[PDB]
Amino acid sequence: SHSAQDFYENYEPKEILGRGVSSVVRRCIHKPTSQEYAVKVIDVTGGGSFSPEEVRELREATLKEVDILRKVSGHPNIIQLKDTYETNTFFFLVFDLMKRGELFDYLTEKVTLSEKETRKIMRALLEVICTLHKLNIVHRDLKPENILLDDNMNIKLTDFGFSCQLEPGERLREVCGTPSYLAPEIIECSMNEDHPGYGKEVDMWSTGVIMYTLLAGSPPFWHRKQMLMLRMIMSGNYQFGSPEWDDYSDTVKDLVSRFLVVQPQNRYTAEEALAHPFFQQYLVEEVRHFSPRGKFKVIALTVLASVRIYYQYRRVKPVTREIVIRDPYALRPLRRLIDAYAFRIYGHWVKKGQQQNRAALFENTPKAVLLSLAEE
Amino acid sequence: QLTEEQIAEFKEAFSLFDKDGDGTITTKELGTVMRSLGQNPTEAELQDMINEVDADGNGTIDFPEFLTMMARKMKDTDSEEEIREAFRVFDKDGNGYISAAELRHVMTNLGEKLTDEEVDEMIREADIDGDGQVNYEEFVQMMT
Amino acid sequence: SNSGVRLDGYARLVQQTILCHQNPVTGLLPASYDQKDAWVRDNVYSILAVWGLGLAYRKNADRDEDKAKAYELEQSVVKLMRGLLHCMIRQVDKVESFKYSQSTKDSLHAKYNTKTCATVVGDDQWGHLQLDATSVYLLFLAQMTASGLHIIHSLDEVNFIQNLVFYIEAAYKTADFGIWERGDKTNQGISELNASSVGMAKAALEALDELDLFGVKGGPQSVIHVLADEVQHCQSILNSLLPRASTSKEVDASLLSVVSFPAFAVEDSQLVELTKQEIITKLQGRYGCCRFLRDGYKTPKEDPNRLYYEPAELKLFENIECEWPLFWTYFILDGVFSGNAEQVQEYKEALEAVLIKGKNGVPLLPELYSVPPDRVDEEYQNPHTVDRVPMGKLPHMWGQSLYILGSLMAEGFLAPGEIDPLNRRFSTVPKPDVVVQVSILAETEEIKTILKDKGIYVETIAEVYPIRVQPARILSHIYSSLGCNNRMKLSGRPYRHMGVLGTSKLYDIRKTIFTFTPQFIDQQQFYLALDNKMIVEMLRTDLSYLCSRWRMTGQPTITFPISHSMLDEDGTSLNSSILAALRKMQDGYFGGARVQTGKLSEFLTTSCCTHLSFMDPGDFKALVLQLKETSSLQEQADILYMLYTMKGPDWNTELYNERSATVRELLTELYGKVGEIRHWGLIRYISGILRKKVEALDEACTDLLSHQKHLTVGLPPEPREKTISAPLPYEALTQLIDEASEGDMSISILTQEIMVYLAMYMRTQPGLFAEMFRLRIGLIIQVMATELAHSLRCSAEEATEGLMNLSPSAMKNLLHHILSGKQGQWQRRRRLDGALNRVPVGFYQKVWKVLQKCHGLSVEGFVLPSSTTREMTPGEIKFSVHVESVLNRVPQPEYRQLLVEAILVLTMLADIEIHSIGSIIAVEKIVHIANDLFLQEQKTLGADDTMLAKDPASGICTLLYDSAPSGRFGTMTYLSKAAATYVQEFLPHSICAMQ
Repeated sequence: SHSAQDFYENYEPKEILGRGVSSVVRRCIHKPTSQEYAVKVIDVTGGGSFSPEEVRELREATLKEVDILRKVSGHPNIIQLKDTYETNTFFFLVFDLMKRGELFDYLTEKVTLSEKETRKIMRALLEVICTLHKLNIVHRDLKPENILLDDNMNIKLTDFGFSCQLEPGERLREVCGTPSYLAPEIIECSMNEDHPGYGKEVDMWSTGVIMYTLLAGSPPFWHRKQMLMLRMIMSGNYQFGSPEWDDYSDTVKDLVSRFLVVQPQNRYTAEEALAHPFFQQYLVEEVRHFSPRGKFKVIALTVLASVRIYYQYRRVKPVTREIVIRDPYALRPLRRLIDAYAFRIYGHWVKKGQQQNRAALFENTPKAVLLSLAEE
Repeated sequence: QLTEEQIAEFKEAFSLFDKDGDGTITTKELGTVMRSLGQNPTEAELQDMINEVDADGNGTIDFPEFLTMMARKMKDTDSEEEIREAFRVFDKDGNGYISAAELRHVMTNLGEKLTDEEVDEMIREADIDGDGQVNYEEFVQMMT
Repeated sequence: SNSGVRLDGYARLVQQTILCHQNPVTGLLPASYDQKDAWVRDNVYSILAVWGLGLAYRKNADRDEDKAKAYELEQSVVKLMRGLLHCMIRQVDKVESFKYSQSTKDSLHAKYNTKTCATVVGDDQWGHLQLDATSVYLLFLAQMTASGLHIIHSLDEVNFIQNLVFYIEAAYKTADFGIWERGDKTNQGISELNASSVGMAKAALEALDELDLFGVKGGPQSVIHVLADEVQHCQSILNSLLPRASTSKEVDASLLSVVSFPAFAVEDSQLVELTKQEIITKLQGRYGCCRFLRDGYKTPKEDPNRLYYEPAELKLFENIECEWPLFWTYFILDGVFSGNAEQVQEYKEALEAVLIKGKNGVPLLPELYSVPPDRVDEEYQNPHTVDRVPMGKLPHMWGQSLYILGSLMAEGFLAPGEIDPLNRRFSTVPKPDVVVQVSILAETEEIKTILKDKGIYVETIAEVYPIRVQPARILSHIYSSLGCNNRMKLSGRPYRHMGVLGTSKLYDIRKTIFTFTPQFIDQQQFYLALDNKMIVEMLRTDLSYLCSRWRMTGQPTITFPISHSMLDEDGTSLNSSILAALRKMQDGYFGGARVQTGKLSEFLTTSCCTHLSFMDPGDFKALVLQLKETSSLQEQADILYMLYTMKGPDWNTELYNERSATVRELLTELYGKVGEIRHWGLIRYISGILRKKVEALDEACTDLLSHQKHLTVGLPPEPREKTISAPLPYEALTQLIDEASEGDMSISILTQEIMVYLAMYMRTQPGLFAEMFRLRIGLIIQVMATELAHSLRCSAEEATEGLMNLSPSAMKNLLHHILSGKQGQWQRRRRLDGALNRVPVGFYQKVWKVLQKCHGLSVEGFVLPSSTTREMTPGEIKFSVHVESVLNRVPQPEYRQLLVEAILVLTMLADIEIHSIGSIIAVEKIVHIANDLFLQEQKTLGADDTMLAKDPASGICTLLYDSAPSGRFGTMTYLSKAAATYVQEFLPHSICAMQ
């Protein structure tokens, strides 16, 4: 808030760490103690290219973001604003440092993730979303690129620029964000002005889409034409591939389906989602009592599991080199290796924006004369 | 969609499977349970089973993995084979019927400290025809 | 006392070891053994022990006898230094010749003679290029002078020393044979750059910054003047190539000297630890360490009586490098220097075991231990296990002197602060930051009024009468008179460009104050200074660079006058970018450094000032008529070019009956009119006729080469294309570019601009050049033209015209877009990848392994035999060059991409099976089989013939190119199936695939 001299004589900048549309992240060191941080330096003159109204609007937006982020401070999983410096030409926002980049790089390098890390990531995201909704604050900017990762697999939300308070009984009627993550309510409101609005709840669909992209490996909805993608999203006809979802439990699929519901009222809430059996765990208890039927059922279940484990082990198949000659995509290791090699070869053409996306790599459609029928 | 009773039953079964409460099945415990019924899988077989069940090479089984395994819908043919194997385990004697003595012996082998009156009450409640034996239809219906 | 006895013993050892062969009169010791020669490096290195002994004696002498001993030792050191200097000063002609151009024929001899200090060999019988020897000699001469040992008597020697400073100041872009006098790794010496020479040269220049050679009784002209840009360039080069000695040697033990006792020139202490650990883990042995991998010196093979090693070092020089305990005796000094004692004890104990006792029972250091000629097979299987025996000469004066000095220092008689009076042991202390001062001046009254209108207060060039300003080329010309002598035939410093580090500081000339503006605001050299955005970018980069190092004393100072070209089109207001930059400069933050503005009057009190003393006084007529009457820049340029080519190289056109107007004068005048219209369609064209050259082009080329990349000038095909694999002089580079560009003219300008942009972008973001090994300017230009044509959907000529009209900022943006990488889609992507041949990061390693399990990889006749696997290593560049040459036979980029994918899938599949094919694999057959399978599968589905088209000259369906890489219908599955079928075709009816 104060004079630039305080910053100048308190923090020593260092080499660059990242770049943005109009801001660059640089490392800084605290003198009175040598602690490392990140500083977001924002130019509010746009290098002298903006008209005064744009500068004023940018300053107002930055101030609103700062004052909204001030209240939420305290949660272990949110970015912490440590210090703030302001001048006529620059803002300096000092934050905790992370170490590694966002989830985009991790997903690109690993292609796809397993359920073990997905469980923890989803638990943390659901807890943060529940806290934010309890504080009557919405985000509307939940994207994989807006999550930071630490050395111990710790993720904290950031990029609260689009967040805004919602007074009770109100209904927002604004359209923002990437088209792929836009809920049906936003599109309906944009097309028709009679829609009441959308709500704290439009922040579930984004979580469901993030889960689907993390698991399957490609976004549920995507197409080369914006109109076709919007129409498909409106229809709501998400489908699971044949040789893609044959090695996943039914609970995960049920949870994903519950998350993505066209009707806003039927959509699962954070508290309801956290109660799903997928997150069920036990530590200790000794108050399990039931009738003889319960004991019989438990013994039968134990015996059945003991019998079934051996059969499940035996259900494996050999390399089947003839099978490889016939069709190599059936085997899981072959598909994994092919995907990894393809991503490594063509991994420099995946970037932010609708023009380029991960779904552009995989081609599950049967390229043939069927491609003639595209749309009306 | 499961229920509270189903979750409690699954937790009780998992606790029974793990003789020493540690939070993991453990290869030694798995081998002990396998040998209790009269099976002797080799160490390589146990390692292969653990690797197949687990999603990584940690070599341990947690509660979520057990819940996922026990929540699968096995259809009919595989379910029929599993139920036949379970009956054969319970049908060690070549008679095709379940008696109180057989159930008591099975519980004792599994490590259950029950009483004769308790087993008699359990068999009486389970039985429908009142002949003291359980048929295939009753066993299949009670499986759910 | 014990100290006296120890000193007497050490003096006796030194007298019996080194001083016994001083060769009076000359003062130069023989170069060991019965060779009868004097190498410069050994003579310099052999005096440190005597110097240290004398220094120790001097402080504790307090007696006549000790006084005499110290005087004698100092006199001996001075005599040796003067004797060495005589040989160098006897060859002034060679230094004068070498000052201009760089060649091995005009280099000082490396092995001088005994009495009469004559030459022993010619200029074509030895490697006469060693920049390290002169550097270390100068460093030790500077160090000794501060101690108090006079070595310079006459003033003429000062001029020779100053000239010699320019002889080594170009060590960061000059190739030398090396310290080992064997060129590169293999024999048949070819000059190549190495880190040791630059590291040793950097230290020498810094020492002589202001050290007078006359002691405390000098005069106005007694100090050697050196620049600062060269030191920073050497530091950057060293940092870039610190891990590796050169581009051919993975690691060399000579780096210890650079990163140890002599000539501390290193930063980022982590690098020191990393290189030390690498050396320890790679070169450490049982009785010493090896110089570098695959050296055959003193081997039971190689036919010692023959030279120019034949290219047959498959395994005849593997794991049998003999030893060199000098690298061991360096470690004790390195450890004992700063803070290490346990390491010192460990290394002393290790060295004591490998010692040999000779006559009188005194220490003696053997040169190397040779492996027995019989026990050779065992070593190949059990390295560093078989015992060795001494071999070669072992009167090693160098190692013996170093060990004696180390032992004496460890004894505690002398402290580290005596050997290095200049305090060179504190190069690892961080420096926090510096503050940059900037002054803004107005060219005329109008500029001042415009600036004051917006609230900026400045002063015109007037009103500062006592201070004056002029360009930097004047300063460069003024510097061409330092150390100039007529009797000795010395021409002084050659002309060279001046960097920011030199212009920033103030100057004094005959009781006057002068300031020189930066060099990048000069519009008389090139047009790069005509763009405001480029000016801002260069200003930001210069500010950051200046704020980074600034290893001088006092704050910097930059003058940035506002010229007439910085105004808008109407000429009534400065451009928006200039105003934004000026506003940002205030408030103490611009670019990446703190900037403080004010007036020169205040800055005068606190700013570095340099005092210069050497400056003190001691029918063509019809065509001409058509040109005069005709208008339009196109016609004017056409007629001027035609006249210049035909008859007007310097002939007077006689256009003006009063003034003799030459063609060159008219062409120069046309620039004034072209610059106002900003027509970038003939400004480049006119520049071609005048043949303007970009300054610092050689520096950019060297920077590009130092990153392990190969350049290339000239469009395809061969033999027009060239290969600049080593640095070349400015004239050589210019003539090579002109020859490659042919008569296109504009191609040379475009190539120079592209090189400048690439060099600029390399420093900031050295991560976009991955997946690339060879840079080709012609291919880049062709790709840019094709991309522009596709974007505009116009003809090739229209695209070329549009590209020629792009401003420098537009060209930079297009280049960045192309580099970043950001039917019709997949085919375009494949073509773009093939044009730049962006191979993965580990293609060569995978290629080498497979070769390890097959007889080769034939590609349309040409075969890459697997025998090359044992003749090379994956890290070497020859294997990569051969692989690229084999892959580049096909002209179609799509075919290249398909072949790369096929090779990768074959490598991935080869792991699963466990067998050796024992046959040559043809990639084209696999590709054709996959294409046929895809065609059959598509036909089975029911696709009509139109979709399944055929290429005109490739035979592959177009849809295959468009097909996505991965997926259940991608090309990877088809390629894998084809490869599996081909492998089965040549397998003994069994696969046994298991993983």
